[PDB]
Amino acid sequence: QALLRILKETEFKKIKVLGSGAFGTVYKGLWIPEGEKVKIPVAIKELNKEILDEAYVMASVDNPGNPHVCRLLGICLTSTVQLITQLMPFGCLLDYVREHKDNIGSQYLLNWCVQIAKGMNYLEDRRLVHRDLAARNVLVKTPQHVKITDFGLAKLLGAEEKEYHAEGGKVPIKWMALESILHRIYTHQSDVWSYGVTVWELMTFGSKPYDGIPASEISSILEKGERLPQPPICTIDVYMIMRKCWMIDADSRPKFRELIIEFSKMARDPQRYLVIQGD
Amino acid sequence: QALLRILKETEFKKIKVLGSGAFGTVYKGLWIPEKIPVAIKELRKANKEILDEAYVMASVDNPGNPHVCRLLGICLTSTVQLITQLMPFGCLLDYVREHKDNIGSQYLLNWCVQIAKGMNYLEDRRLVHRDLAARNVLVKTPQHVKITDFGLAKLLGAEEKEYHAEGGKVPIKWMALESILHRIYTHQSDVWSYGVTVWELMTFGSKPYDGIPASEISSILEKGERLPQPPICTIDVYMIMRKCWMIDADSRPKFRELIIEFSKMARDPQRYLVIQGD
Ligand SMILES: *CCC(=O)Nc1cc(Nc2ncc(C(=O)OC(C)C)c(-c3cn(C)c4ccccc34)n2)c(OC)cc1N(C)CCN(C)C
Ligand SMILES: *CCC(=O)Nc1cc(Nc2ncc(C(=O)OC(C)C)c(-c3cn(C)c4ccccc34)n2)c(OC)cc1N(C)CCN(C)C
Repeated sequence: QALLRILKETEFKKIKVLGSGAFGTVYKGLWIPEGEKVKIPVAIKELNKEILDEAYVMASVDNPGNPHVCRLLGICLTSTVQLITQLMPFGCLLDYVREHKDNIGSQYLLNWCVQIAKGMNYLEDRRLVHRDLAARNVLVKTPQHVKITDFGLAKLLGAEEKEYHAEGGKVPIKWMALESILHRIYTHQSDVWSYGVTVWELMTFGSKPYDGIPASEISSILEKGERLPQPPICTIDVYMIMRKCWMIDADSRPKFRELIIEFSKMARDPQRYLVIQGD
Repeated sequence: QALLRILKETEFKKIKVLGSGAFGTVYKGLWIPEKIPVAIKELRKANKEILDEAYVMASVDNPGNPHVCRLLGICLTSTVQLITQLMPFGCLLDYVREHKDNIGSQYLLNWCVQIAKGMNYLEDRRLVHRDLAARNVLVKTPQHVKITDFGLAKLLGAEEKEYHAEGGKVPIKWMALESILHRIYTHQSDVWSYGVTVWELMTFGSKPYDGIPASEISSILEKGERLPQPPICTIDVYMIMRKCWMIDADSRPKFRELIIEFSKMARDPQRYLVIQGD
């Protein structure tokens, strides 16, 4: 059962903004849980029922949870409902690879790939479809430990549902499976597609997929059989997995469970699968 | 609207290097169509950026403004070269260092008017410079200065109000707080930079936050510390700069207000700037 802890607005403080958009504002804050004497660094999101949906989804997958998925800590009931979450202090992986591009060994890159798969596999075990997997939404607790984040679009599938039919826009395209782009169908297999783009982002140390290409042409370009180029550091074995994730046939794409295994093999001998200058 | 002139590379030669770095190399040059002194930028991703810089310079060329360096055209060769007008006296950052002791307040405040006039034209043209600084203001005559270096400039779409960066590299000590924290950029973020630039002119070319590393500036600013009042500045002048450095972007002066204010001060230079020898 989904069980949301309600926090009092006197329990926690916003220290500073981390990011903002029309998705709302995310602050770093500190939280003293009532009846404890310690400060907990936390992230706080505020802007309406979308936020409650988000909270519900996060709490549905809380038990028994996974170390590679961000946990909801609770919610607060002000004018606007606020999401209180764990804080990943090193920021998103997108920005981390761009900033430390020249220090990132092959061990770390394949390690992140495994964790992301581990996290998404758990989500799938819990019948959750994320719908917004990307490197911007993989956050760094420590360089050695990353976590999937941003459940704003995430959906839970019922017992006899295999897909989710979406209604409307507000979806990032260059990360979307073709059948999501054309039919607004989303499944575990569509999240696999996104996982491919994500690994791509990591392997290019944070290049913008389909750069310069307008979003209006992507379904066209993908239908014609164009995909993201092989990253320089990637042996052909690595780039093959990515390519599998972008197959037209959803069921032909790898399953997160396989991805865990495959990347675990590679991470067990990283210099054999990625060629990075300085390893 | 925007037009790009392509010029015959064989019509000119690089006479000497004016300066260079990781941004590429600028030379003095001479264009002989069929003699015009010119300045020439080339480099060693980077190739796309120099075309972006050309596009942006071309996008604001008509009608242009006297206080904005115009793109004359591009040359093709192995790599794209940007041909600009040449400012024969160099950047203002240097000029106020090398003439510390012989600058009428009339000149100093005039330059602040012209800088603002150029920035306001850019703003009308929906361009955010992103790199305003004393180094990026060049002197054509003592009476004529121009904004330069569109290496980072960005245009806004008809219903965009801000530009969101990909991080990269940026001059932190000239940047608005919302640019350091959230890497947002607006005309009002340029107003911050203008503040710092005027600061550098008033201090005859001092290094802003000289000594502090760049990693610690956003803290100083968050706390509410700013650059010190310069010796030659009355309080009216310093108040102007300080308004540029306000946390609330929409509470900074607009370039149109800076033109008005500094023109007023220019009409009576000694009242606003105390300079020994005037
Ligand atoms: C890529 C930008 C980024 O993520 N930047 C960033 C992020 C964070 N930490 C953090 N920790 C948790 C959460 C989270 O799960 O928030 C829930 C929704 C309340 C977030 C976060 C989630 N979303 C959707 C965000 C959007 C924008 C910004 C953050 C989030 N973020 C920190 O913690 C210190 C810093 C940080 N930095 C410093 C900004 C850019 N650097 C990467 C350079
Ligand atoms: C402070 C450095 C400086 O600007 N020095 C300098 C500048 C110039 N003239 C000049 N004229 C035009 C341009 C220009 O618009 O170049 C475009 C991008 C092609 C430039 C110039 C532009 N950038 C970005 C530069 C970077 C470094 C150097 C110059 C530019 N510069 C001249 O022409 C006389 C001389 C000059 N001096 C010789 C260098 C130092 N003295 C001022 C002390």
